[PDB]
Amino acid sequence: MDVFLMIRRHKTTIFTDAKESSTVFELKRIVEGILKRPPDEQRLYKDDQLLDDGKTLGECGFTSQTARPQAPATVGLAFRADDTFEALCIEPFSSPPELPDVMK
Amino acid sequence: VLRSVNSREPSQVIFCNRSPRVVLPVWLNFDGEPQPYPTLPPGTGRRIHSYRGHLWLFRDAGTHDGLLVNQTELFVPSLNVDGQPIFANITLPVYTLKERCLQVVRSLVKPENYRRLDIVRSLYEDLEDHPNVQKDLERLT
Amino acid sequence: MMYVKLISSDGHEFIVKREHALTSGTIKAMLSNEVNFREIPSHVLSKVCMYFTYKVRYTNSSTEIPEFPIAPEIALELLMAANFLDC
Ligand SMILES: Cc1ncsc1-c1ccc(CNC(=O)[C@@H]2C[C@@H](O)CN2C(=O)[C@@H](NC(=O)CO)C(C)(C)C)cc1
Repeated sequence: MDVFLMIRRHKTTIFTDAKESSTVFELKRIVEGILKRPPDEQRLYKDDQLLDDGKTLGECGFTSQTARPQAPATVGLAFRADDTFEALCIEPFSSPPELPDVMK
Repeated sequence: VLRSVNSREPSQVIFCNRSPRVVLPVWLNFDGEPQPYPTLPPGTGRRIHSYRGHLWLFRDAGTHDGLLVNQTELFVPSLNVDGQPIFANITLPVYTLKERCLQVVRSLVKPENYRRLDIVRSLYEDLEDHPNVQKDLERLT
Repeated sequence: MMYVKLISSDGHEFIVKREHALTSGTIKAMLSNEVNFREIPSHVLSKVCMYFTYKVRYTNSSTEIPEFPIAPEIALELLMAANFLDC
């Protein structure tokens, strides 16, 4: 089963899918292909939880019925600069304006 | 042009609403006039008696947004095989993002106020030009 | 897979499959691998990308199609973007 994801770090957001059966490490290989950083320089997160390389996306709670094409699940991403890892930082999207009066 | 054939040959059909909308079935009568039929709530079904060669289309009953039936615009009951009814699976299309936005905006703004929206004239006209069966019949002709 | 980068007015960089971005004829024109959108903020462009995923997934598919969700607060801006992008 496909799961649909947003892999997010700072102001970067990757839209992609993966198999529920696929592993965290395999997702780092996907990120590697796109952002040119190897898996050993990546940490992936679900909310605040650091994800283990060997676990499946399904095991980590990314399921086909929660990680949907029209509402994808978020996977946090952090890079290691040299010796140590940055902290997980995901920049929020902008805030919508107030509804015009005629829409209230 | 688009009208039911007056065949008088019964054909039993299941209208199956697999959309999240309230569905208005519309029969095109022998003069091509759209006749509205009772509505189907989301996810419900009705076993109905129709006829071979008759033409049907299906709409959101509240907004008249277009819906698909067996993946297309028009449904024509055919010969029943082994006494089995014909299934008419009614679903949402994949609307364009523009049409879907027009739907949501229409649902929140009264038509008198479309002109008060801060958008280009063509979008005000797009909002005002809401879905309508007659418009589609002319299109489909 | 070929990806492209779509950048919102507030500097959010959205990386999506090239094939998905070509849902928009406007985006296709702007490419001929990054496009900047000076008028589309991230709360709108993120939804645009989700639409691409939704459209590609459910176009020519028999599995029942869910409603594409759009919050009231973003609908007007999303409409404007959709009209620009022709999608
Ligand atoms: C209960 C219901 N919910 C949603 S639609 C519906 C419903 C209700 C009654 C019917 C009864 N069937 C008809 O009215 C069929 C449908 C269409 O094929 C036209 N029709 C006729 O019976 C027509 N008859 C013939 O063509 C006789 O040859 C007349 C009477 C409307 C002219 C069908 C569906």
